[PDB]
Amino acid sequence: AMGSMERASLIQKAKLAEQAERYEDMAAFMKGAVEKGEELSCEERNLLSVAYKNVVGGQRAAWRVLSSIEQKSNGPEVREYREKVETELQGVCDTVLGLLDSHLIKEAGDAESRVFYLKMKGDYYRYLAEVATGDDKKRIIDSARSAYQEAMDISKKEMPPTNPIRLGLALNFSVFHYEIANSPEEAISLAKTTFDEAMADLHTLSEDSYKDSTLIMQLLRDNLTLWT
Amino acid sequence: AMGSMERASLIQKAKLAEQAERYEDMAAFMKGAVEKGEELSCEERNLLSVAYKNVVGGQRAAWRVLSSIEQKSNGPEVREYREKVETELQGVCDTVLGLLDSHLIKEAGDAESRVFYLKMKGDYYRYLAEVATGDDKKRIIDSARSAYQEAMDISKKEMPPTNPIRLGLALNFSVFHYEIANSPEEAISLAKTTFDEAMADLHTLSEDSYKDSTLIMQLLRDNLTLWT
Amino acid sequence: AGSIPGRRS
Amino acid sequence: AGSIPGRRS
Ligand SMILES: *Cc1ccc(S(=O)(=O)N2CCNC(=O)C2)cc1
Ligand SMILES: *Cc1ccc(S(=O)(=O)N2CCNC(=O)C2)cc1
Ligand SMILES: [Cl-]
Ligand SMILES: [Cl-]
Repeated sequence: AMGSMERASLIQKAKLAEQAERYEDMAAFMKGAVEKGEELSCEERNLLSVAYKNVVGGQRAAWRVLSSIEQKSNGPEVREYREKVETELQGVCDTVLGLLDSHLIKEAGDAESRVFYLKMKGDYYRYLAEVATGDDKKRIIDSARSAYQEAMDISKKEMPPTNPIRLGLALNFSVFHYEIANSPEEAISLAKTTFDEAMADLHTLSEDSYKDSTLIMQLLRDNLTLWT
Repeated sequence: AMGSMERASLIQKAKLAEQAERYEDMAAFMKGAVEKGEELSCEERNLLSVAYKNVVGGQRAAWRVLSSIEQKSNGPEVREYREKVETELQGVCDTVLGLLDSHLIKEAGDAESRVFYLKMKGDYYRYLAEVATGDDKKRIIDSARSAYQEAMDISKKEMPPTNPIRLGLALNFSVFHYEIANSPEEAISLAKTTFDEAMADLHTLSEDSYKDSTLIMQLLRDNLTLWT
Repeated sequence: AGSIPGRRS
Repeated sequence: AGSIPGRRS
């Protein structure tokens, strides 16, 4: 779709689409930018992630509304429309996963980029798992777990415990344990250890880095308060 | 697109899409329902209007963000992307206008339905006028004015001054005068006369009708406070 | 200047 | 339980 537009113009337009709250456009611009074949900078990776998180976030919210109505009802219309939204959501997750597999992850050698993309891979398999039913659920769950675990292993070797990507990875992997894997104790353990190890490293940070890390720490604490 | 789905199923799905905040889907379901060729009930007319007002409202908000960035900048990217959003917006307005012309207005004989559709026609020409430049602007402005004026003439003959559609028509025609036609004094006059004539008819209303009419009266007052 | 929001049935 | 909102650059 975007093959005739310059990479730099796609990135420029993704930033404008964010300002305009046009997240489907933003995601299509950033897909086009990935498909140019070059690696993404830190800022570009964040544009890609913001675009798709907004698109899939709206789909997930709609799927949950429809699934709730369908469960209460238990004609074909509610199920048919939940299925339509579900298929669209799955298609977006498959598109993101396909960008990561062709070829963002394999070309990502620095820890910052490789962890970022593996966290994305865990997230989009987790969104697939949210709507999956049965044994399909099992293999999809294991794919999320494996991506998050590889990201965790790299992050713990290569990043300080306050790094925001390391923190957000741990947060989202703890949500995976709590909400998807039926492992609330593993979720609580991971959130507590992550919080405590970040706290002990705050003294090393500038004022601005302190603000970035403490914001995500508060999200870990907010989950611990809900879970305990 | 929706030719194979039953009318009643399209209406059912439009209501689900509203609950899910899936307004593009809602608009496509209600377009499909209109294209079945039957007249719309009061509730169905409101579903059609809500769906398109949400779709075009998001487009207008994005167009204004982009137009503001473009004006401040005065490469081709901001203009190109504003043009893309503008063309999409125009296409949605043309789709709504085409439903009204084929064949909702001509089949609408009761005052309630005919006024409702003529107000819509004025609104969607007004949204076209917001993005139009030059003499195109003039004919588009006159098309909005003519639709609103015909709706006004019917409403004043056939509806009480507290009727919510009559009130919302007058509100939106006053915005047309203020924002599009460069006639602020006509806007203020219309809003004041509409408010005063509704106030004098409130005594005739039930508690629930009173609440419906006074809500729109407050919108007229809010504009008068901003304009005076 | 506000028109009818018109965005909720 | 909240994940990273992740919706604003
Ligand atoms: C998954 C995730 C982790 C951290 C963040 S963030 O700290 O809000 N931030 C976004 C902007 N640029 C960054 O490097 C990190 C968001 C998502
Ligand atoms: C254009 C317009 C006028 C009035 C309304 S409303 O009073 O909010 N209402 C919507 C629900 N059903 C109605 O008949 C009127 C909205 C838009
Ligand atoms: Cl590399
Ligand atoms: Cl008729």
